[PDB]
Amino acid sequence: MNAHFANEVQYDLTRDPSSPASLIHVIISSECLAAAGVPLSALVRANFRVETQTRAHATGDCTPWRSAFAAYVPADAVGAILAPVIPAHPDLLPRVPSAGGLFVSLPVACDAQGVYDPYTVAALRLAWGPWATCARVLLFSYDELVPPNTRYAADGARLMRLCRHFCRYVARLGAAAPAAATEAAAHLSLGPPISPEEQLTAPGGDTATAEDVSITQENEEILALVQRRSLVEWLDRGWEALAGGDRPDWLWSRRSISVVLRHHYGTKQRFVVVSYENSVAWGGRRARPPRLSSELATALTEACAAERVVRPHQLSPAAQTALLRRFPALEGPLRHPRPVLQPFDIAAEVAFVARIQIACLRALGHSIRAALQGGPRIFQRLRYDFGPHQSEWLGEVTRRFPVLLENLMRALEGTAPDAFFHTAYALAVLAHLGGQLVPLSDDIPARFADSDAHYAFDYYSTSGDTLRLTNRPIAVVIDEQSKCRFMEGPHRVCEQYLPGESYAYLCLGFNRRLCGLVVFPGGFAFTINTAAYLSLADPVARAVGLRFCRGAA
Amino acid sequence: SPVALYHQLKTGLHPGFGFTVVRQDRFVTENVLFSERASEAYFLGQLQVARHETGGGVNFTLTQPRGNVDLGVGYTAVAATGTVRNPVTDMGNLPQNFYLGRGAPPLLDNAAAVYLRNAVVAGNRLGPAQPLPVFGCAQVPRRAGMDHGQDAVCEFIATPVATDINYFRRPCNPRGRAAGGVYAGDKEGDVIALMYDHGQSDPARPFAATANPWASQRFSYGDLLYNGAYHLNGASPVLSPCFKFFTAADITAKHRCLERLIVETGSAVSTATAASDVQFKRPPGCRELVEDPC
Amino acid sequence: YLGRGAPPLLDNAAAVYLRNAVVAGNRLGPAQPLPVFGCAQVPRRAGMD
Amino acid sequence: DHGQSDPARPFAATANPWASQRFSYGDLLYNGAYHLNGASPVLSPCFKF
Amino acid sequence: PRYHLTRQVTLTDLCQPNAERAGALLLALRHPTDLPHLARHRAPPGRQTERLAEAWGQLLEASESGCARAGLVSFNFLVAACAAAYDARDAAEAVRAHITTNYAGARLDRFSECLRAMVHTHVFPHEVMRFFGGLVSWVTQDELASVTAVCSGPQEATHTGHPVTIPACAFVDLDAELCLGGPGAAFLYLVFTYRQCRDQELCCVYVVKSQLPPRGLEAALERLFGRLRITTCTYAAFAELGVMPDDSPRCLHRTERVGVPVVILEGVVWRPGGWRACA
Amino acid sequence: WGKDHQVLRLSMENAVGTVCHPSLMNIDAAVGGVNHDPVEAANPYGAYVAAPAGPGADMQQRFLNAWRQRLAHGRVRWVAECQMTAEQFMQPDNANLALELHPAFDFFAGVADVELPGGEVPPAGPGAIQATWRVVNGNLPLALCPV
Amino acid sequence: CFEADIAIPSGISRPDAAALQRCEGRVVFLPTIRRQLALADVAHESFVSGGVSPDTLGLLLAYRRRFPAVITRVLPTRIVACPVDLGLTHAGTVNLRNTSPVDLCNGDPVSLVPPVFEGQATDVRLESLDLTLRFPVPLPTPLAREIVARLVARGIRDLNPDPDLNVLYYNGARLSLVADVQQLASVNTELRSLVLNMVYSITEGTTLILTLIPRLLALGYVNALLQMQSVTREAAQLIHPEAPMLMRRLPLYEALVAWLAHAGQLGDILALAPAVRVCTFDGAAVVQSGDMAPVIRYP
Amino acid sequence: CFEADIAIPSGISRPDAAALQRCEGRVVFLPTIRRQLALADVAHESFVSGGVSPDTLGLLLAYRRRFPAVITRVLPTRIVACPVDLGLTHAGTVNLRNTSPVDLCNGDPVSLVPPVFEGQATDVRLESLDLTLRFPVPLPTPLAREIVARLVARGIRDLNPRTPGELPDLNVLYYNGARLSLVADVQQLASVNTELRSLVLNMVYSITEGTTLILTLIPRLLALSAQDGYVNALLQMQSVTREAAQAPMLMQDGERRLPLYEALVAWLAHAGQLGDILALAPAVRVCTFDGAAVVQSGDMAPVIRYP
Repeated sequence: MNAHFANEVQYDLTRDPSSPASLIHVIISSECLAAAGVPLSALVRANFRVETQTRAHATGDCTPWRSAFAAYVPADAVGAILAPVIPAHPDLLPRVPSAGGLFVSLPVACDAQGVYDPYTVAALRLAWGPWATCARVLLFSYDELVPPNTRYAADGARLMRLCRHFCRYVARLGAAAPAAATEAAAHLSLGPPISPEEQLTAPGGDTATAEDVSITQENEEILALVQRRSLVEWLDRGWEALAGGDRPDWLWSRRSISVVLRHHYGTKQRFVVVSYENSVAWGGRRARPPRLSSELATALTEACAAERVVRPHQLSPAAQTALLRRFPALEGPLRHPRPVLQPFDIAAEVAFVARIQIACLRALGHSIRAALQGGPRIFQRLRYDFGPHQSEWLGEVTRRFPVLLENLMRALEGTAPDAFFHTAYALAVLAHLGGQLVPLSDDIPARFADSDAHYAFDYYSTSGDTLRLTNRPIAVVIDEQSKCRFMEGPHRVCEQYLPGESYAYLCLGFNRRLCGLVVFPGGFAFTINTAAYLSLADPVARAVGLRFCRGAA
Repeated sequence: SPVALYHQLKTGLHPGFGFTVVRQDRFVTENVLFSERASEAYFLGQLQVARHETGGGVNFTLTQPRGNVDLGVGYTAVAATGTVRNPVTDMGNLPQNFYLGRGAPPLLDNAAAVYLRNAVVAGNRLGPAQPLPVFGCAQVPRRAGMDHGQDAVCEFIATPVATDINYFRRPCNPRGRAAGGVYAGDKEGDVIALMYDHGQSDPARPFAATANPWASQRFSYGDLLYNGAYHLNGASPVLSPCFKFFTAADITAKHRCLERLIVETGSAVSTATAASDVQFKRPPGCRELVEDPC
Repeated sequence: YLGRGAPPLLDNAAAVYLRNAVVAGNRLGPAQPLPVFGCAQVPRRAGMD
Repeated sequence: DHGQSDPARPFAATANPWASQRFSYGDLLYNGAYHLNGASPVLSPCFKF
Repeated sequence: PRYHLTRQVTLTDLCQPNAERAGALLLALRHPTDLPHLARHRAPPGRQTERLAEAWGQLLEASESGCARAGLVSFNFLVAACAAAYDARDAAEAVRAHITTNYAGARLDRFSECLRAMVHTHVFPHEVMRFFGGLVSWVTQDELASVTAVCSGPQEATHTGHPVTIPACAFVDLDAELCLGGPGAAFLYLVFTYRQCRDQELCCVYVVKSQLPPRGLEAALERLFGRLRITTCTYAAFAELGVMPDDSPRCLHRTERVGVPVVILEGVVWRPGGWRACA
Repeated sequence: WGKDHQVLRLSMENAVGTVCHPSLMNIDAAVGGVNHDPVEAANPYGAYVAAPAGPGADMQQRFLNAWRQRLAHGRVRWVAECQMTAEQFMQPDNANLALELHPAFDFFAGVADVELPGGEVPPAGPGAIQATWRVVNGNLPLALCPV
Repeated sequence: CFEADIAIPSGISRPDAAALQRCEGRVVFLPTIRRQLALADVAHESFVSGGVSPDTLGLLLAYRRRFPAVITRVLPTRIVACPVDLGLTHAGTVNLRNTSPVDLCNGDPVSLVPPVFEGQATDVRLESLDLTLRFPVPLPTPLAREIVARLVARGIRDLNPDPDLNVLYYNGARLSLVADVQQLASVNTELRSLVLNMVYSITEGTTLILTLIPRLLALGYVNALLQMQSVTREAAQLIHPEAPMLMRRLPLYEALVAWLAHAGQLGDILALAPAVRVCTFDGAAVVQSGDMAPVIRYP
Repeated sequence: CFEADIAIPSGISRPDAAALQRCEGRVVFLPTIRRQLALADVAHESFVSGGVSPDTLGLLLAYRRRFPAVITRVLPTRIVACPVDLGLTHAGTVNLRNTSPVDLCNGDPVSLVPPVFEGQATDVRLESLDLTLRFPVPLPTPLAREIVARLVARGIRDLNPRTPGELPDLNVLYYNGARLSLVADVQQLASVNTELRSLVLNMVYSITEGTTLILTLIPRLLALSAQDGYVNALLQMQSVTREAAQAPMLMQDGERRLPLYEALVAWLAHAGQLGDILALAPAVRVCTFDGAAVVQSGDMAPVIRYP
């Protein structure tokens, strides 16, 4: 409720900013979080921070991470706005239950005389704590988010049931209602449960209705020829006696409420688009006339639908430029030689990520061959002494060895890239691409940027299955020989040891110099110059870092 | 579940295991004190007070200083114990309520726990009305009359059914293993070693190690309830009998020089109160001067 | 500038330019300047000979 | 502190800027916190100043 | 000099201390014939300032001033007249069964209208009806009054403590603040909590219980309230009722003089204090 | 007997106010305090869930050959079917004595970090000591509940 | 009590002696609390602070600085005053002379400036040794805080001209603030410096806050809660004042202390704290002008 | 006095018993009114909150909700303290010790400030009873109100960096001469934030409707600047008033409310109270009987009641 309201106070800022904006209330329910990869137990444990940034589709940069609000309430999230709960009177409005989730309204990039740009994505991020393992990223385009109109027609049946349920509560309870409540009941009688899901599933919405007055005035005319204080002010005392206070949270539960259902293009899910009456946000009936225009969502479609152009790079050359004579911001996704974001695709932000997943693995895979060109001499790099029968364990490590380096790289393939960005190598490059800026989740310590001797490890399982045994990049300061040393400091098993200290552990560290280590048990380790194989073009990488850096205060 | 175990007992069915009961009666006795002729010192001083005038005169107290030493190198002038007047707190059936205090994460299914909230605390004699605020006691209600004496507290600890009844035909430690700071041999580490390290055997019952491993070991269900470090209760002023047994610090906090051990038994301070309807845990301003061999 | 009874310059660009041009380091120089209620707070130096 | 003047001569801050200031060339040489001289027998007369 | 006497001659049109108890927390009525004027002033013009011109004028109808000015307001006269106002009904209303059977609701009904009318035009009832004391003697005549009810520090509850034992006159009153309990001394205050245009100019009279300084009371006046939902402003004024230098002697009773709940408070340093109303 | 010639009764409905608190399900500090000073590879036959792979037709000959190695290695955590009662209470012959802590739970040496509905052969190595949950009352071992 | 003596100087006339007989029960300010004092510490000529005569600001600096003393019994060769500020609370009953308002049975009266009333009333002059005793006015706390903010508000309309602020009813009486014929032209030149103090502390802070709070909240608990209790109040004041007025951090935060330094001056200057209490015994509860009143020590 | 005692609880370092003798006339913050109390809540370890020690703005907030007490007489068994908040009824004028570099005045109100000075730390250490003692520094109140505005604004510069590193230090003070430098070591945020909000929220209510008419006369201020002395000295150089110079907005409803008079009321309500809501309340006033006009550093000044 109020998380939709307090973000409007951040919409009460900006004044004269760089670009005039809007605000859309978006209610994600339970399974749209659950199918995304959000643990519902950890956010159930009401004001919560959300880091948001917005991304164009065609080209260009992104927004920095904006601290927003949230209200994650397990309830009927549609029904809680519609049938709220007085502490003394929770049966003021009995209802039908539903699913629930986080209450977050989200701002909208517009123009002067705003024509919103579809396919362009605002990116959510829920931060359970500091770490990247305590983080997920969500994708939302304006085609997903913006309906043309709302459905305040469902608000018409709701408001008179409110007056009948003030006529229902006093008659059941009787004289136990105080002196201000025994009045406002019968002032609503002189004027079944409430199912909030029927306001989504009854096919009715908004209409200008000026065409629906002349279509009725010339329809009742023939019938005529043949023949020839309000109720809302008593709702305030309905709340001011049963609650005892004003509660501006409940003040817009009396006014016009539209509850629109939409869907999510990523995981087949549903969610809710909300607009009140008194909201300065989108769909409010107190807002600034320059809002949104559904023109790009009709131009590039119908010029490709009437021409049957299935992909608008197959658009005709006059049919390209005539649209460019109409809407001039489309020179990006039609006339750029190699845009770093792919023009006219749904997974254009996803295909932006998967290249980085590819291009690092070749920078890995041709660097592993580099230090291991021929028969190597690796002799050792750490100090671990043996017992006498302990050397026969390394007799296996001779025999065990070459199957690992496939299966490490197989597992580096085997991870999702969304699950790769929580590992140490995906952030050590960001500590180096910020050096060609503080990367996200602040997993980097304060002293990683001091020397080149501050490495940062991952840990893979040697035997059995070759699997990752960490959540955390474990940054171990390394000193011929050099002994290891940790750094300074909810419980994971393998995080207690030195790198390469014991059997059944593969250790894999990296640097701001991006000269990494592959540490085996027994001191047998070697540097790799992956800096000779990282081929990341800076204009490609500058859309990479800005989506993955954080401006430190 | 705790919900299912609420739902099995009121019907009446043995739920796979058993329990044990630890409680505290209290007995006023008439002791007998023999003395030797010349034991104490007890000198005397001087008597005057002109204190603060409180209205119509201060009214003139006169206090006197004294002081006394133990003029005797041995155990002079000791003590006895012979009669049983009346058992001040009753032999009683009164159970323990853990909903008296805040100690635990509740159920996440909040519909369930509020059902079980009043289901337990329907009408206990130790069941509050208008339950817990943020800071303060639970305010155990007052019944209209009390007849036999102060009320008992019957605290329960889960036991497996398959022990001997031979243990408990003895004055034994109810936790199932000897725990007090008497048996240790002054090697600076044996105290906690007999307490939790069950590699060794019981000092008390040495053919086995414990009698209830759910009550004995570290982080066991016995140890999770009444440990002083965890302090589940601490808001509720109901005195645990089992607080005395289950404290890692306090038994370890004691010395072991025998000269000071026996004389503390002659005048120890209990954790109970003979000025309250239940065993209210001892108010921080009062003295009790109990005997307490336990 | 220890006193304040005099009507100052009307141009502000000459007002607090000529004010701090003199006061800047004087042995009698009003630092943390003249309160409406209070004292001029003459700078006592550390040692006097 | 050269914000306050010389107690010996109040109409001047010091009479020498090169030695009298902190970290100035006089204090660099002759203050014993650095002891540029001294493992040496010869008495620096300026050590007391 | 740790014993004092004060005297004011008024009517028994107000309190009627013969109908009161030996212990009552009397107010004066300073500026008694005031407030036609300040009804017009100090308020924004959307308050229709012709209301208090008649409102107090109906009060003295129930009560010509003469030579015995209207004063010596009881502690009862605000609790029962606000009993229908604040968040206690049928328990604060037992104070009305105390007044009308001993004192009269005719004077209450004109004044409960004033409690919606004084607070209406921003003429707030703090700094009117200033503190007077604990009703020592009642040398009053039949229909007139002459009361000695000493102000002036701790001596009111010593010279009624070496012998009225300072009732709270409602168990709803003496607000049990600081349930976070500890030993010390009690510091008593007189707070008027308001609600402006939400509950239509609410009136409230109750005493707080705290071991807190005046600097630890203003943030204590921002916390613990649910009547913040206003925006005019300047709600929740308070002055010092003084120190009860013992927390041990508070009580819980329902016996007085109609069974009205009542709290015995023995031994009080009556520091008269000062008011504050800004937020 | 009370404090008279009077009888008294203690049921197990007596035990309503103690066993029914929501602290029976409060084992956060238990798993943490036992976790340090780790346990070695306890050849986790019954201490690991495999996700299914392939048809069910050959699934034995997977698991026959997959656990051909760490099955004849040692013993499973249960041997107590041979153990009589109070042979568990004695300090020898039960290394798992310090692992029986809760009436409603189990502490056993399982796999370390691999998420359970996945993989076939877990990486035998360091071990973990976590929980499962005791479901019904019959899961208590037969030296504590006699046959 | 601890009665303190003020020494009468040499040869005065009988009307100068009778001037000492029309002041038995007034209020007297003194710098130090020496058990024998002289008349040189008393007079208005002893209020010079910068070489000129003090204004109502220059008096109210000293009127909050030095110490009140009330003359119980007048004497030849001495002045006996039992001073207020010494003694325990609500002891040592003393007696005052009322001026035109009431001084009701309570009120906690406050000493303040003469020129808020008739300026050459109570400026009693000794003719022989040629000194001036300008006795302060004992006004009770509501009206004393009332009249102090009215003339400085009247000083604004007298500052830069183009209702009438001066009626100000009491509980019964109509209090004529304006003593027109010769006083009000001397009013706006004897509160002359003081009006500038009430103005400059407003023009500085409001033009500082409107470049403070926009410079704040984006340079977060105080952020959203800034306009939480100020919804449609501060943003509305941002809508009203910032439009019809004009619009730098390192001089700004330097100006932050300096304004609030001047603010802490004015709170000690203004608001006229109570020093002595009227809470009498066996009186008519209502004092009239020229009549005595039993006055007790501490608020 | 309404006598309150604090006993010597456990043991004595034999020179440190003399250290309690030379603290006669200092101030103990004891968070109670007791007839007897242990020495554990006395020291700075009790001033330290859960896990963290307060900053010199948090110690203001820590000295908010505790009670100052005057050392009256020092026994080897107890220390008798007089409860400042109540028991200031002293015609004997119970005496205090000035521990401050400023020679004060006669007649100053005296408020208490935590030790923040560069060389008057007031650190006395007890090792038998392991405690740390910070005595407050009694100071004159305008000089006290000149300090608290600096330290919050220094913590206002702890929120935003932006500017180059050469900032005005807020660390040079002025009393008639006497250059003072204080300590700037740590600025805890919540002690800054809650102090900043009341500086915001009070300055909200101190503007009203009739306040807006005064804002018109801002160019009228500089018209007095070049034609007198008093105004030009009143107008500060480091002020926004000289910077903002480079209108009724009619809305007139009723016009019988005295809009200009009502402006100076609520402005004084909150902007008039800015020293005392941020800092401690002054209740100590300089009053010497011998006619001495100043009180030396280290002296025993007689103390009278609330100013």
